[PDB]
Formats: sequence, C-alpha cells, structure tokens
Amino acid sequence: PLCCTLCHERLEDTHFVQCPSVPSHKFCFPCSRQSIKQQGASGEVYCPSGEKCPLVGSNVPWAFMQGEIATILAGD
Amino acid sequence: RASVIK
Ligand SMILES: [Zn+2]
Ligand SMILES: [Zn+2]
Ligand SMILES: [Zn+2]
Repeated sequence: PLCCTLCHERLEDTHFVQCPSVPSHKFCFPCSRQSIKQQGASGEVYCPSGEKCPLVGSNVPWAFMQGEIATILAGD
Repeated sequence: RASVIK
C-alpha cells in the first residue's frame, strides 16, 4: 500500500512528498512539516528519510525548494 | 527537476 515512510499512514486522498531517487521514500505533509522544522534549524532540508538521497542524474543530495517548503508549511 | 509534491 502507498504509505508514508515515517509514520506509515496511507497516502490516498492526501498530498505527499516523493523522493526523486528512491520511489519508496514518500512522506505525508505532517511528517514533512516536522522534518522541515528539524532540518531547517541547521541548513538545507534533505530527504525526510535522513538518507540524503541524490538528485536523479547528479551526485548531490536533493533538497526542498523554497516554494515546496512554503506549500507544505502553509497548512491544509 | 520536477516538484516533489504529489
Ligand atoms: Zn507521515
Ligand atoms: Zn529519499
Ligand atoms: Zn534539489
């Protein structure tokens, strides 16, 4: 089933974050909000799995764009 | 890249 990697909640009928390089890394907005809060205290916000997963095609961790952060932190 | 938000 399509479920959040961190809290295991089913993702149907909700928005979620999809890691570009690891299809199974999917995160609900509540978990993504917590990850942004925790990570952004110290810099860029990488994959909420903690694994610093790369961009597809480049050897560098992907990170949330400012617009993605703003979308997620606005609330439901 | 495309947005990560689905
Ligand atoms: Zn979750
Ligand atoms: Zn990932
Ligand atoms: Zn990126």
